[PDB]
Amino acid sequence: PKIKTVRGAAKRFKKTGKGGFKHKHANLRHILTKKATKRKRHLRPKAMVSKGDLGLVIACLPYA
Amino acid sequence: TRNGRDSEAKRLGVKRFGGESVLAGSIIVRQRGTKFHAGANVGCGRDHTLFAKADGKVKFEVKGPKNRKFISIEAE
Amino acid sequence: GIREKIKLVSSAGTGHFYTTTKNKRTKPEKLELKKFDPVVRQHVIYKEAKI
Amino acid sequence: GFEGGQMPLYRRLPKFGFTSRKAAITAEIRLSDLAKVEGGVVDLNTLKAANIIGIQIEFAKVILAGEVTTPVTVRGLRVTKGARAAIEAAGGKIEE
RNA sequence: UUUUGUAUAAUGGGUCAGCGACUUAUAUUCUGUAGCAAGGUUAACCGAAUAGGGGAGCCGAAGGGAAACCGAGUCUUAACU
RNA sequence: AGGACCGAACCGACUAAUGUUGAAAAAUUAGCGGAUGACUUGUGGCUGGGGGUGAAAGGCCAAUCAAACCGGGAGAUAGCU
RNA sequence: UGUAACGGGGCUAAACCAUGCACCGAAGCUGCGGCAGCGACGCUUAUGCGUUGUUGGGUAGGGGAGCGUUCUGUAAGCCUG
RNA sequence: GUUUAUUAAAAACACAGCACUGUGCAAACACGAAAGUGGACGUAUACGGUGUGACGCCUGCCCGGUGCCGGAAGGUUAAU
RNA sequence: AAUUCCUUGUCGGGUAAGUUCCGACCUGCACGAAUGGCGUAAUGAUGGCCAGGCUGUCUCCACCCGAGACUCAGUGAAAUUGAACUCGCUGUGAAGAUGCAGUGUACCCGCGGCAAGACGGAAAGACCCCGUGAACCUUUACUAUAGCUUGACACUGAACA
RNA sequence: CUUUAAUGUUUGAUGUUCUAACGUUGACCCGUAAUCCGGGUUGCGGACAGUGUCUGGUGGGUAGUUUGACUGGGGCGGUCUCCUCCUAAAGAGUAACGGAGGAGCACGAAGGUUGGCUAAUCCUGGUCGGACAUCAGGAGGUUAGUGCAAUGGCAUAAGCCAGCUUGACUGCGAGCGUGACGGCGCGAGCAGGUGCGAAAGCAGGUCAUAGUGAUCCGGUGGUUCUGAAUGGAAGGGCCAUC
Ligand SMILES: [Mg+2]
Ligand SMILES: [Mg+2]
Ligand SMILES: [Mg+2]
Ligand SMILES: [Mg+2]
Ligand SMILES: [Mg+2]
Ligand SMILES: [Mg+2]
Ligand SMILES: [Mg+2]
Ligand SMILES: [Mg+2]
Ligand SMILES: [Mg+2]
Ligand SMILES: [Mg+2]
Ligand SMILES: [Mg+2]
Ligand SMILES: [Mg+2]
Ligand SMILES: [Mg+2]
Ligand SMILES: [Mg+2]
Ligand SMILES: [Mg+2]
Ligand SMILES: [Mg+2]
Ligand SMILES: [Mg+2]
Ligand SMILES: [Mg+2]
Ligand SMILES: [Mg+2]
Ligand SMILES: [Mg+2]
Ligand SMILES: [Mg+2]
Ligand SMILES: [Mg+2]
Ligand SMILES: [Mg+2]
Ligand SMILES: [Mg+2]
Ligand SMILES: [Mg+2]
Ligand SMILES: [Mg+2]
Ligand SMILES: [Mg+2]
Ligand SMILES: [Mg+2]
Ligand SMILES: [Mg+2]
Ligand SMILES: [Mg+2]
Ligand SMILES: [Mg+2]
Ligand SMILES: [Mg+2]
Ligand SMILES: [Mg+2]
Ligand SMILES: [Mg+2]
Ligand SMILES: [Mg+2]
Ligand SMILES: [Mg+2]
Ligand SMILES: [Mg+2]
Ligand SMILES: [Mg+2]
Ligand SMILES: [Mg+2]
Ligand SMILES: [Mg+2]
Ligand SMILES: [Mg+2]
Ligand SMILES: [Mg+2]
Ligand SMILES: [Mg+2]
Ligand SMILES: [Mg+2]
Ligand SMILES: [Mg+2]
Repeated sequence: PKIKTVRGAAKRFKKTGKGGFKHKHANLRHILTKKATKRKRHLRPKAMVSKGDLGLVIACLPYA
Repeated sequence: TRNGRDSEAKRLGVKRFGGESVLAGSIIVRQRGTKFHAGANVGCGRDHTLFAKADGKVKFEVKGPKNRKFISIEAE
Repeated sequence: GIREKIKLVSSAGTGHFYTTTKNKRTKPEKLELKKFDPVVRQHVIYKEAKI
Repeated sequence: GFEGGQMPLYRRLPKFGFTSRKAAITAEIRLSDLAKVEGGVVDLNTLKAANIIGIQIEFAKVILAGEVTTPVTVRGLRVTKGARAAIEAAGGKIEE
C-alpha cells in the first residue's frame, strides 16, 4: 500500500528549489517579554534544515 | 554540604593567532575580562570578545606604561 | 518573583506596544517613556497598561 | 522520525502556514505552451483542450518560460511583465 | 556461541540421513541497465487480446511567499548599502 | 443418658524405617487418632470459571488452580536468549 | 598434596661487571618459481593481453567476481537398453 | 469436631456461650438486566452481617484522627 | 512472657556441672482488658522440662536367621554422551587442569568394592538484579463503572380552600 | 388620582380531600379437576410508590493501569536544569556518589550620555566619643569597591556623584564563535527615528559569565493575507504578546 505521510512533519517543513527544506524557528511562541528584540528578530525568518536532520525529515515526508 | 556540580565549559580562548588572515568581523579572542585589549582595527564586544573591524592580519602587541596586551589588525 | 509583566502602549492611534516588567510595590505609578513606534515611524510617548 | 526519546525535530519545531484553496485552481502557463493550442487564441478553455492546464483551473498566468515564435492572442489570462514583452515581440496580442 | 578475554571446570550438539530461518505484495528513493527525451508514461477499460485502442491521470521543463500575489525572480522591510 | 470410656469392621493419617529410573505420579510395614456421631458410606441430583464450593489451608472444582479445561482472536507481544 | 621462589638437569661458571669478535635465531629481510588487486606505460588499444612499480592478516560491516541445485525456453534438438 | 487430597493437624478453623448492629415482612440480605427464587410456607424468644470464643473473677480512661449515627439554620453546590 | 533487644538479665531450686526448665524480682527495648485481661478441673497423635522402669540409642560392637548383593542359565532396561590413545605433583592459564609447561610415575585387559574429582547427572537459578515483562492482592494512588442515593422532566389527573 | 379594602383571573407556593392513571406478595368469580397467567368483581392504597431520560453525591464491590532514572549489586540517603573555580596534563574539550561554592532574581535607574571624583588599612591630634561613628594631617596605593557565588577584568576606571534624559530604539546585518541537532552567542556597518555632548563622538540595556521551559492547545490586540455558490461572518494565517 502507499506510504503514509507523517502528517505533523508536513505541517512544519517545505521543500525548496534545490531539494532542501525550510522551517520555522523554535522559541518564538511565548515567554517573549524577557527575550531580546535582537534575538527574536533573528528567529522570525525561516531557516533551512541541517545536514544531520535531512535523513529524518525526508523519511517523514516521502511525497514532499 | 554535597558537591557534585559544575557548569558547561564556555570555549573561551584565542580563535585566531598571530599572523592569521581574517575577514572583518571575525572573533579573535573570547575572554571573560580584558586580558587582551582592543588595538587598531579591533573592537571590544559586550562580553569582552575582541573582533576584527577590518580585513587583515592578527597582531598581538604589548604596549603602554602598564605593559598591557593588545590585539590589533594589520592590513596585509 | 514579585516583578510583574506590563505592556507600554503607543499614544498614537496604533496598537503597538512594548513589553517590560515592574516592581508594582515600590513603584505603584504608571511607567511612561518615549519610544519608537514602528507604525507611524516616529518617537512617541508610551504608557503602561496591564499585560 | 524517532530519535530515541528526545523531542523529535518534527515536534521540536513549530507548525506554520495555511493552505490556500485558491492556489489549487490557479495554474501557470509557459510561452512554450502558446503554440500548442489549436487556433492561435489562448483562453482557459483552449489551454484545457490542449491539455496544458487542469480541467478545474479557474485562473492562469503566462510566465516567461520557454519561447513563443508565433503571433498569439492571449485572453482572460494574467500575463507577466516579461511574458507580455515576449508575446508582443512575436506579433501577439493580450486582452482582458 | 557469547565475550575485554574461553582448552576453559561458561553455552549448545549421542551419531547419521531427510527437513529447518531475510520472503512476498504494494508504495518510495538511490545505483546499474534499456527506451524515448523538454518531454517521458499511460490506469481502469475497450480489444482485433503479450498487438492496437484508451493520455483520465502522474512525474518533469519555475520559483519565491503563510497567503493574496508577483514571477526568473521573489520574499523580507517604509526602503535595503 | 452421653458430639462418654476401651476396642475390630468402617472413617482418618501423629512418628519412623523402607521405597524414591518405586510394587505405587503419594504407597508398604510397625506403631497412631475417631469409632452412636458436627459419624460413615452406595445410587441419583444441584451449584460453572472473576464463577462455584470452602468448620478458611488460597483449600478443592477429573494426576501442577492467586483464576480449570478445549477451541478461537493467534503468526498476541518479546528493545530478550 | 610433592622437590616446587633457576622450566629441569646440573653449574664455582654454565654467576655478576667490563671490552671484543663469532655463531644460532621469526611466516621480518634477501634469493628462485607462481597467482591476483590497484596504477602506469608498452610491443601495440574494438579490451583483454604484454610489459612494469606497488599492494595482498583481519571481526562487525560495505564492495566485487563466481560455483552448484530445482523448474521454463532453446529442445519433435542433443546423449541414453 | 475441622484443615493445607500430594512436605504444615497445630497454638490455626469451628464450637456452645457473649456483645454490637441491621431487619415490621413484598423484611433486611443474597442469586438474577428481568420474570422468578432462597431467606421462610419463618415473623423481633425471628432472620441476616460483624467481632469475641466453655466456665470463673472481670472487662477502667480517651470521640482529637478515621469510620458510622443524628441535625437544620447559614455558606457553598447539579441538571433545569 | 508463643511478647525482653541488651540477655546465658539477677536471685533461688534442681544437676558433679543446666544458654533449656520451674519459682521469684520488675529495669514491660516493645503486656493489658470481647483486637478481650487474668485464672481454670477435664480434654490433647500439641510445645518445653524432670524422674522410675526399660533397653544395641550409646561405651563398642559380636554371633545368628532370612531377602538382595556374588556365580551359572533365560529375558533384558535407564539417565548421559563434541571427540578421546581419559595418571600424580608444582606452576601457568577466562583467575580451582587427565588434556598447557616443567617434572615424577606407569607393561596390556577384567572382576568385586568405595565415593575424593570429572566445578559429575537431572531442572534455560526459585535467591539477587535487569525488562518502560505477567499476574493476583491492598489502599484516603489515577481514571472509570455496577450498586446505593439527590433533584428536574415523563408515565401523572380533578376539586377545594 | 392621594391611598385602602374586597368579590372576579394567570402563573406559581403550600396544604386538605377525591378517583380515574398506577400499585396490591388481601378476599372472591370464570377460563379451569391449576398456589402460574389473563379477564372480571371487591377491599386497601393512590397521583404517592415505582420505572425511563437527564443530573449532584457515594462507590476497591468490579475494572484498566501508573507507581522514573543515576547508583562500585539493589535498597535507604543523595542527585537530576543552569553559573564559577580546581581536578584538566601552558590552544578547545575532557570522567567519578572527586574537591569547593552559587542561580531559578534584582534595577525606570542600579539603564544612556556629558561633566566631575577616587578606595582599604594603619599612625597622630580632636566635645560628649569608647578598640570602632563624624573632623584634620600623615603613611598607604586599590589590599577597597563592583546589587549577588567564583574566576577573569576594571584608574581612560567597569568603582563613586550630579545635570539632561529613554539607545532597556524599529527594520537589517559583512563576517565570526559554539553546537549531532533544536539552538545559543559576539558583531562593525546600512536605513528610519531618538537621547547626551561645543565637538570628535557615545548609546540596540546593566564589568562579563547564572537568573531558565521546546512543541501542542488556547487567550488578547493588530492585519494591503485567507474566507467552501456570491457579499459578509465564523474559523485559519501573519505580526505582537499571555
Ligand atoms: Mg505567536
Ligand atoms: Mg490532463
Ligand atoms: Mg564475563
Ligand atoms: Mg587460549
Ligand atoms: Mg564446554
Ligand atoms: Mg549438553
Ligand atoms: Mg544433517
Ligand atoms: Mg465416643
Ligand atoms: Mg498403617
Ligand atoms: Mg476407640
Ligand atoms: Mg455423587
Ligand atoms: Mg490480532
Ligand atoms: Mg509467537
Ligand atoms: Mg637444583
Ligand atoms: Mg658482552
Ligand atoms: Mg626462516
Ligand atoms: Mg615476507
Ligand atoms: Mg499435606
Ligand atoms: Mg502430616
Ligand atoms: Mg479468636
Ligand atoms: Mg474497653
Ligand atoms: Mg450525616
Ligand atoms: Mg539430664
Ligand atoms: Mg519463669
Ligand atoms: Mg481432637
Ligand atoms: Mg544373608
Ligand atoms: Mg545373567
Ligand atoms: Mg574436562
Ligand atoms: Mg551439575
Ligand atoms: Mg536463566
Ligand atoms: Mg418519584
Ligand atoms: Mg450520569
Ligand atoms: Mg471512590
Ligand atoms: Mg484494582
Ligand atoms: Mg492493556
Ligand atoms: Mg535502577
Ligand atoms: Mg585547557
Ligand atoms: Mg593541553
Ligand atoms: Mg553599575
Ligand atoms: Mg567621563
Ligand atoms: Mg584615634
Ligand atoms: Mg546637540
Ligand atoms: Mg476569538
Ligand atoms: Mg456556505
Ligand atoms: Mg462565501
